[PDB]
Amino acid sequence: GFDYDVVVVGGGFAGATAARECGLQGYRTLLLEARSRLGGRTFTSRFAGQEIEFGGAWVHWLQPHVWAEMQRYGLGVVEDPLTNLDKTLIMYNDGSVESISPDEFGKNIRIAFEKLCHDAWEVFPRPHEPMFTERARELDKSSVLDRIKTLGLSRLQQAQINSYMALYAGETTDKFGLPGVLKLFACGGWNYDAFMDTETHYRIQGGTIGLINAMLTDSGAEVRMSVPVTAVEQVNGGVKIKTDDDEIITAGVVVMTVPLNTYKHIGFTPALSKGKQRFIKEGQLSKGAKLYVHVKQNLGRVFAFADEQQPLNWVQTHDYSDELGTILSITIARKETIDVNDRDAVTREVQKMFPGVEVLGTAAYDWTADPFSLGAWAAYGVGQLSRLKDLQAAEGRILFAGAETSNGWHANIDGAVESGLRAGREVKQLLS
Ligand SMILES: Cc1cc2nc3c(=O)[nH]c(=O)nc-3n(C[C@H](O)[C@H](O)[C@H](O)COP(=O)(O)OP(=O)(O)OC[C@H]3O[C@@H](n4cnc5c(N)ncnc54)[C@H](O)[C@@H]3O)c2cc1C
Repeated sequence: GFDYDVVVVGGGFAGATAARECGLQGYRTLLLEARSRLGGRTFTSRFAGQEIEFGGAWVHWLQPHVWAEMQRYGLGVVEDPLTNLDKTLIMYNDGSVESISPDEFGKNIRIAFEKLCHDAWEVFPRPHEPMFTERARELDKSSVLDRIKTLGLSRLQQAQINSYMALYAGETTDKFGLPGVLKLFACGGWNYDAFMDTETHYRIQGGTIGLINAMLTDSGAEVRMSVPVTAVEQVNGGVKIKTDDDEIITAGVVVMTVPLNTYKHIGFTPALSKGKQRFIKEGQLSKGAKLYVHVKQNLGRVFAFADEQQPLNWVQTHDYSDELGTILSITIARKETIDVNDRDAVTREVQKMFPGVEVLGTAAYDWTADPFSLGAWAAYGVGQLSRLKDLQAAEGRILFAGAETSNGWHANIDGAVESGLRAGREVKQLLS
C-alpha cells in the first residue's frame, strides 16, 4: 500500500550504498537528494582550467569498504605523486611565518604525531569497536589539546601538530575529542607511514561521482534531485516523508543519510529518542571550508601549516608553471576565521603568507554555510564517541546512516560506505 518499499534520504556515499543494497534485494527503492547534484560532501569541479576537488576525493586500500566497492566496479587508483617540496612553512598564532627545510619539517611533524598517538596500539586493539577498552572510555573525557600539553613538544612541533589537529577537528583542539583521533590512526594499521599514505595520495579512477553513479545505476532505484525532505512521520507500518513542496511520499522504511548538523531542519513525529536528540542538537565539530587560489607568480611546490587561530591552516601546491602561475589548494579549519567567498579577505591572507603575490582568481566551497552540510568532515567533540550508539540506533522504521554513524573511518568516504552496508542490512531485517 506504500509508494515505495524503502526511501533513502541523501545522495552521498552513505545514501548511494544503502540504495544499492536495497535495490539488489528487489525492493522498490527511492532516493531523494536535496541538491541538484549527487556526491554530497564529495564534489569535483573545475578552476583555472584544471580539475579541483571541493570535498572528499582521496581513498586507500587500508579502508575496507570503499576498496571492496572499487573492486566490485573495477575502478583503480589515480596517484597524486608525493613530490619533493621547495618550501614548507609554519604560521604561528602570533602571525609570524617561518620557512623550514622540508626535511626538518617532516621529521618534526612525525615526532609530534607519534608521541600523540603513542598508546593507540593498546587503547584501540579493535579500531572498528572503539569502546572495546576501558582506557578508550576514560580517554573520551579528554581533548586533543589535553594530550598535546603533556607531550613536551618544541614550539615548531606543537604548532605543527596543533594545526594538523585543528584541521581534523575543523575547530580548535580544546574542543576535539581525543579517542576519535587515536581510533582513526588505529584504522591505518597503528602506523604513521601507513596512515599518512591514506590522506592525499590516491583518488578514484573516474572520480567519486563515477563510483556513486555506478552504485545508483546498479541499484535500479528511482532518483530525484532538488527534492529536500523537511519532515518524517511514523505511520502505521511505514513512514510518511514530506518534501519542501508539501507533497507526501509513503514507504515501509526510510533511511536517513543526511549530515548530522542538518537534522535540526527536519521535523520528526513522533520525536526521536532523547539520546538521538542530543546528537541532533550538539552536532559534529568541523566548521571547515575549502578554497583554491590562483596566483600570477610561480611558487613551485610549497606546503604550509597555520595554527588554529589563523585562517589558512593547510596550504599545498595544486599546480604550478610559469604560464599558469600557481594554483594553491587550501583547507580552512574554522568558518569564523575567514569568509572563503569574500575575495578581499582571501587575498590579504594569501599575501600575508606569501608576500608579494597578486591573486588572479579564487574558487571556494563553504561547507559550513551550505544548508545541506552545515559543516565539513565528521569530527567528534569531547565525550561524543562513547554515546555513538545513540546516533546509530534505529528509531522504529527510520534507519540512520552516514559517515558520522560509522565505526571505522568516520572522517572518510569509507565510513559513509560502511554505514550504507549496515543500513541495507537493517532494511533487510525490517522487510524480511
Ligand atoms: C573539504 C572536505 C574534504 C574531504 N576530503 C576527504 C578525503 O580526502 N578522503 C576521504 O575518505 N573523505 C574525505 N571527506 C569526507 C567525505 O566527504 C565524507 O565523509 C563522506 O562524503 C560522507 O558521506 P555521507 O553520505 O555520509 O554524507 P554526504 O556526502 O554529505 O551525503 C548526505 C546527502 O544528503 C543531502 N541532504 C542533506 N539534507 C537533506 C534533506 N533535508 N533532504 C534530502 N537530502 C538532504 C545532502 O545534500 C547530501 O547530498 C572530506 C570532507 C570535506 C568537507
